[PDB]
Amino acid sequence: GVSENIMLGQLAPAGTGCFDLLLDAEKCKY
Amino acid sequence: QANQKRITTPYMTKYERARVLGTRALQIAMCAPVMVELEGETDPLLIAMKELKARKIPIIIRRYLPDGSYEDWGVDELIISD
Amino acid sequence: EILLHPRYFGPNLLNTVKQKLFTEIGAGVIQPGRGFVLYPV
Amino acid sequence: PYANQPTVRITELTDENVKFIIENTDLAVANSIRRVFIAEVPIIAIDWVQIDANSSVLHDEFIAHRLGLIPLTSDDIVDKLQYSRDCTCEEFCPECSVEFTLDVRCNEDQTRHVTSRDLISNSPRVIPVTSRQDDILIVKLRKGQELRLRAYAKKGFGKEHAKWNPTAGVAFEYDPDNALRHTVYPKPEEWPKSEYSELDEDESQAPYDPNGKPERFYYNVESCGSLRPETIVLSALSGLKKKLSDLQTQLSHEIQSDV
Amino acid sequence: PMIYICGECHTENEIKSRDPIRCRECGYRIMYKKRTKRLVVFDAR
Amino acid sequence: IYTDAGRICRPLLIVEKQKLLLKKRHIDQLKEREYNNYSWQDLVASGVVEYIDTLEEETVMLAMTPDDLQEKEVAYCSTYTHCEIHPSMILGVCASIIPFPDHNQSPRNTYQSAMGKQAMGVYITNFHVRMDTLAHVLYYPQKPLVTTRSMEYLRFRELPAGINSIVAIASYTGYNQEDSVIMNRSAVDRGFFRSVFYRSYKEQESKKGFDQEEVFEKPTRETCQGMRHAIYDKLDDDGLIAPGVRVSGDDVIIGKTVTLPRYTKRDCSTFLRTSETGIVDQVMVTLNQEGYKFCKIRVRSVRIPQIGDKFASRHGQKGTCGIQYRQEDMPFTCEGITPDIIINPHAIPSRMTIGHLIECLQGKVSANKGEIGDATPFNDAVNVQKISNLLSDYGYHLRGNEVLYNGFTGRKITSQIFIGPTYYQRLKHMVDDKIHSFGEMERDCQIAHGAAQFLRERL
Amino acid sequence: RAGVSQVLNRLTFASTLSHLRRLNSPIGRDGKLAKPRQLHNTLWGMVCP
Amino acid sequence: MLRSTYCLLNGLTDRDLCELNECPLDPGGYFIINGSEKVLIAQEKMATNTV
Amino acid sequence: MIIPVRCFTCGKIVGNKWEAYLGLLQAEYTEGDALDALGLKRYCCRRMLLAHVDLIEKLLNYAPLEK
Amino acid sequence: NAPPAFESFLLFEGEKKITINKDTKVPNACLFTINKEDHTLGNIIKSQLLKDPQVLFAGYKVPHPLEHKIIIRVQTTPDYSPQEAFTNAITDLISELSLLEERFRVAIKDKQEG
Amino acid sequence: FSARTVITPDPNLSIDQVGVPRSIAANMTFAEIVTPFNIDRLQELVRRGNSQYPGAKYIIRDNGDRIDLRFHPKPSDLHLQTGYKVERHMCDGDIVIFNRQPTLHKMSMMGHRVRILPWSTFRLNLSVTTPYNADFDGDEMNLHLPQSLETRAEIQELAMVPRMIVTPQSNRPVMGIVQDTLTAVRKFTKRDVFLERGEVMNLLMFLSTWDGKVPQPAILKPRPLWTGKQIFSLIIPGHINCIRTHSTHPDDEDSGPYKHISPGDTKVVVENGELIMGILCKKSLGTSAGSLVHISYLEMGHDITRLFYSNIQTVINNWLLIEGHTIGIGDSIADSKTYQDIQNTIKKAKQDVIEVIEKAHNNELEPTPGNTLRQTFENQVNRILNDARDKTGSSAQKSLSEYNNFKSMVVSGAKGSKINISQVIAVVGQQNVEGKRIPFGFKHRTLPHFIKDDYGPESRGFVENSYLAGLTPTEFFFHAMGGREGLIDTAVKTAETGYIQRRLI
Ligand SMILES: [Zn+2]
Ligand SMILES: [Zn+2]
Repeated sequence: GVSENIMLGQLAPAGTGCFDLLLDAEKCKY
Repeated sequence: QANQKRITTPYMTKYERARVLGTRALQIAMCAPVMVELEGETDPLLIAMKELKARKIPIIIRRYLPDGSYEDWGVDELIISD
Repeated sequence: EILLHPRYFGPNLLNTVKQKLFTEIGAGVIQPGRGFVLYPV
Repeated sequence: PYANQPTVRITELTDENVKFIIENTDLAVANSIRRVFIAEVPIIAIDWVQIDANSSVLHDEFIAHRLGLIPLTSDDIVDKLQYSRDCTCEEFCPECSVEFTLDVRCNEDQTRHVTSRDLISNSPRVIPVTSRQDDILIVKLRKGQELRLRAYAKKGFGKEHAKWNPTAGVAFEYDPDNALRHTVYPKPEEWPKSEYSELDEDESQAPYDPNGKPERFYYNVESCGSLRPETIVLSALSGLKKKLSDLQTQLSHEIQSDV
Repeated sequence: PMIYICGECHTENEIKSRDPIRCRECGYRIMYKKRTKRLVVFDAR
Repeated sequence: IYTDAGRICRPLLIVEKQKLLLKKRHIDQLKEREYNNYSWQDLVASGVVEYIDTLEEETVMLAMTPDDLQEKEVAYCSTYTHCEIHPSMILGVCASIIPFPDHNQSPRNTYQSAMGKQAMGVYITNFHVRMDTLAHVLYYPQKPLVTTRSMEYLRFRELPAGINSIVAIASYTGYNQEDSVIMNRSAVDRGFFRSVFYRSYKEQESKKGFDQEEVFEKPTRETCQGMRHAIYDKLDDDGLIAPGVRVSGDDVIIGKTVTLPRYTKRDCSTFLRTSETGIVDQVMVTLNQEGYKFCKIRVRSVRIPQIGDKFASRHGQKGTCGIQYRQEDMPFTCEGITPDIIINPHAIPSRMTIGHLIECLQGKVSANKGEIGDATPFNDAVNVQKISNLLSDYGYHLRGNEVLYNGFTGRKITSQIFIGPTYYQRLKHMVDDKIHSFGEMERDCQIAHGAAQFLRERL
Repeated sequence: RAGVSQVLNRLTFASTLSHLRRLNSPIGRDGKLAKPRQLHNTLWGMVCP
Repeated sequence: MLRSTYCLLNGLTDRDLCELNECPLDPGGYFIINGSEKVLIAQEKMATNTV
Repeated sequence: MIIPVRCFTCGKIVGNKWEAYLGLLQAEYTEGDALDALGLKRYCCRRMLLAHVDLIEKLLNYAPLEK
Repeated sequence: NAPPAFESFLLFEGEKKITINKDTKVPNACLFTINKEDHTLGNIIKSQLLKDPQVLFAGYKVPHPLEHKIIIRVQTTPDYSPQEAFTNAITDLISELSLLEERFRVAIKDKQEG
Repeated sequence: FSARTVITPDPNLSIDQVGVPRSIAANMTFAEIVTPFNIDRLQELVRRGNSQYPGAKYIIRDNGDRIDLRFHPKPSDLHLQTGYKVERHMCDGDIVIFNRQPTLHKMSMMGHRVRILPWSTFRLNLSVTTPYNADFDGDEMNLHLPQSLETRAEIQELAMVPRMIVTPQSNRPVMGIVQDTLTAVRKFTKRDVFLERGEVMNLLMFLSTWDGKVPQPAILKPRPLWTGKQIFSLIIPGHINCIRTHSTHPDDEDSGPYKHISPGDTKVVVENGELIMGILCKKSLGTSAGSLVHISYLEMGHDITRLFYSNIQTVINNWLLIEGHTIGIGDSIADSKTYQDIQNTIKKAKQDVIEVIEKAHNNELEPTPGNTLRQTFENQVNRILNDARDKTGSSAQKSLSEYNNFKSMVVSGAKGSKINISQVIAVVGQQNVEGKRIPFGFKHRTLPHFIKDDYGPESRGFVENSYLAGLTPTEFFFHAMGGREGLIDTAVKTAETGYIQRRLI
């Protein structure tokens, strides 16, 4: 829920918040 | 999920482009190693866009499906259009 | 759960997450709003 | 590839205005000349005021605003004064300023008109234009009301503030019979003929001249009095020539380093 | 001390701290703070 | 029969047998009204005028003018009982200052009636003794060159609110697009629409208990706890500034301690309400109803018109300034007249404020003839053709158009610009009152943007 | 009943004159039954249109 | 109410008003309460007694 | 309050013409002839006098604060 | 916020009056940036340059009317410099104005003494 | 960090710029992380401090302590090292969200780039007025400064004005060309517009994308003259292909001879990025679907279409400095014979209404099925008077010369419509309340000036005069009655602005 995360000050699952980013430790070698 | 049976679209969304550039810019600002020869560039957000177009950004996007499954897409694996 | 500063995100990244853990490897989730990456170990 | 060779006829000359004609010049030069008449001919005007007493119905900066607009005779010494920005003194000195003084009190039972005649200055060259006709009303004082102040006049030009504009109108015209068709009249027969028109009574325009260019420019330069109207022009020509020769010096120094 | 001017008979009178405000010679109660002696410069613009 | 209070009524001329009872002798007697004793009361007493209320009007036949009483080829009404005095008396105060209001779309007359209330002027003549909290007075108000006869009774001549300005209706450099306006900077340097703003501060001594009181005095760091980086050395020993002191934000104008129940006093001194540099104009001291010492300080600041400032014309054409050009850069006529204001023509056609165009024309005739023009509505003696014919006699194009030359290059402009003197108003709203430095509908839009990190950064 | 006895507006002289001649409508019981905002025919010569 | 028949400004002339520092053009028709000028806006109502 | 020193449009001094203008009207000139006699030909200067309101005369009725 | 009026025509510390940039788009072209000048000097220098047949392009603009500078763009034929064209046009204007000045002085005397 | 002030126009800003007061820019700060890439720049801003606007308000250390640079701290704490955050003042090129209430769609909040300007208002380019529903009669707008690289990058990539050019609401561009530039565009693109060498070179100074090559003029001899279409083709980007009709394009012309080679130049053709023919107007540069602005976005994208908007404005506003535009009393006046035709139309129309009344009064009028006799009568009278309004209005539009400045703004579509011309010149027409003719507010009559049972046009609010002729007193009051209804309706619908949006969301 969008409002529910907003009431807690968390990232809304809308738009730019609908996914997660992980560091690729393998691409960091170069 | 594995590299096969990826059902999400191979294009990077605009929302992923926005957050990848935003996140990589802050990393470059925090002295993260830069994956391209910067030709005197200094703005970390223009370096991130330079790294994006080179497909050099060391980030993976975890896309969540509405069943709770997820796909991990390397940023270089997605078709980047801007 | 180790936090690693972006300055370490070079080739020695995985070695550093060990060397730091041995002073104080999962998927490193990037925290939104911060450079630090969180590794469970 | 070279300079125009213009000519002047002066058709009217008074202490108030010159009418003159320039022929065989560009419109660009003709327009930049009238621009200098308005904005870049220096005159002297009051710029600094200190009020020691004011009991009038006008607030201090209402009076100070009116003082700045009073035209001061500038002809001889404005070329002699430095700009205060160039002068070596702290604050003001005779090199850069003309001191003025005013002291009036109304003690009679009848309204006293304070005027530019009551402004008095440290040097006789530089006085209100009307003090050499009625004087400019500064303020009216009731019995017991009082005004005394010290002021300095300074060199400047209308590009800084309109109080340093010497002109009181600059009439400018070209091609009075619209042979160039730089304007197009929806009904040419409804338009009054110029002062400078050469047409007969019935023809409303010159026939279109495809080869014509602007080449005869009519001026009426009216002075506000700080300068004689013909020295406004000569100061403008000298000033515009100085502006161009200042460029050529700084332009040369760059080319002296580009190579 | 402080000099104030009566708003009615226009006379000056001297007044002091904590002193109530009454005009001598006419009793009127409104006073005005004269005018300062410190210099201020105006641009005549 | 109603003798009740609160009935609205109006005076009307009595008509009998298709003739007014008002005869030439009544006008003759009323002409000598300064020394003959005759007055309006004698017009009522003679039975020549009558008051009629809103439901006695259910029973009258009103002639709109004595023209209606004349014999006519087909007779509409032969039984008129009353006649209008002048039809323009249907307007009120703020609508009576509109010239040619019968030539305007009615919503724009309504907007002027609200905008007139916001036009600076001289609000009252004794403004020097008034310590009003906020007041605005114009340096150089003018009466309108083009005026309505009702404006006499409004005393608009005596306390005018605006200036007659030379207005070009031109698309110049584009800074007047939409409703913006270009103003001549050189006119502004000469005091065009210059005004001063007066702000008055009250402060009061108090006695709150057996051993706590507020008194005017000059605070000092060696005794007062509440002291700040504010500046106290402008105060005199009475704890007040004197008039003629130059003041700025966080200057203390009234020093007032309260004795506290290193330190021994709290500070409750009053500051200049905004950072706007002003000058103290008057300081009056008195006693209040309770006999405690009471102060009012008035501060003045001069407000030169800026690009943000709002102006209007009496025809509902409000607009901010957009830029100011010096006289050298303004467009100019052959005679060297630059306009004071350039408004955009795009303000005109959909608003249909044609009264604004007629005012500029009548004002040009008026400034040349040297005679203030009668713009009373419903006047069959003033028509646009007649104004044009009069303008032609002064050697101007009969429709008010003029050949302008570009100030930047001196070339003629291909179109001939409409120029005339128009009565403009400076409105209370100024950008220096407003420059300052995210609700439900803003979050809703940031969700539709998907700017989820923004939407949480802004909250 | 509220909003009577307003501070006199001193912005400009015409403002003062119009404030001294202003009328207010009943917003309550009768107003919600009426059509009070329309310019009624009977305002002619009584109230400014 | 200022300039009502019970006001001290009633019947005064332009000279007298200026002596009192009053504006001759000020219309009156308002009150002064605690130093604030107050206007009674007229209140429209339905007429009584008529059916 | 008081007659402007310059004309706003063109800068022509009009601040010395107001008393002469009132004198000419006392001499039963029309406003037009009085403006012509004063040498105010451009309509931008004519309106500087024709529309002036000399409110300073009303401000001078009030006695000063300080005698 | 309000700029001082001298900010329109006085160069602040370290400003150059002129700066010349070669236009990379096209051969034999330059941009001249003139600080603290307006249409008064822009329009005459352009118009004089348009009299030089070895000048292919001349134009000027004030980039923004609230800031006080000009850009003049000049393109010349090969083997003629746009800097040379700029200098030559200024020498022509100084010639024209010194001629016009002398002829106005003469016409004053002939009007005053007759 | 946010700010609010009045907005004013600035036609020399790009559509993606906002002009920001220097005092506001000094009050707003952005925390920039110190790095070896920027430490020299950030140290200068610290040395300038809060004293000179290109400076900084705080240094925030790794400890989280902030060295406040307002109150002049000791030079030994002006040291910077990597990982400190300097709260520099807002500078040229910062990204801000810019907003106007009420927020009604996502184009009410767009990304703009800061340009610091003298004076105290916010400056926006005039194309961006239309999304915001803004103008410059007093409007204020809010500036929101994003505070982090992440949310800075969000706005850059998702919300900037050029990305907003086309709305998913209706698959159309939200920004057109507007006002002076649109009236100038139409005039500039007539066949008649020939430009001399000096004029062309001036206009090319403003074209920011121009490649530096002057096109060969459409006429070489006897005199080199370029056409307006020939310079506008240099503005059109890429190789766009488009066909449109100008607003005055006649209906028959596509079917008779001269389907191509349009006589009035009323058929727009763009090929290979070159305007071949046709007068441009709102139909080609406005917000409607398939406009040349729309196709530019589809073919070339946002970044190039941003430049297209900017180049149209800057060069054509500088051409209007030569041609000019105005409106005056002359445009509102018809010829004597036009007035005689308008008057003779009204004279008959009134007599026709009298004949309807004479049948109704004599009971010679038979009702239409499904309508009452009163509805039958009122329908017939409204037909007569609305026909007269339209017959007089077309007669006025026929009178207008090609020079007429009302027609120039209507035919461009920039402002006004044919009914505004008609009401100014010919007839204001029938005044209505609640969709009906003016009610009998007095007993059996509309005003005391009329006799009872007067159903004629004058009695019931037909304004037979134009705004130039001015209204009679009864017409003035009945026109105030009709105008009050429109004021009430505006007050009602401005109470509902976000109501359904708020409930749906
Ligand atoms: Zn006393
Ligand atoms: Zn003038």
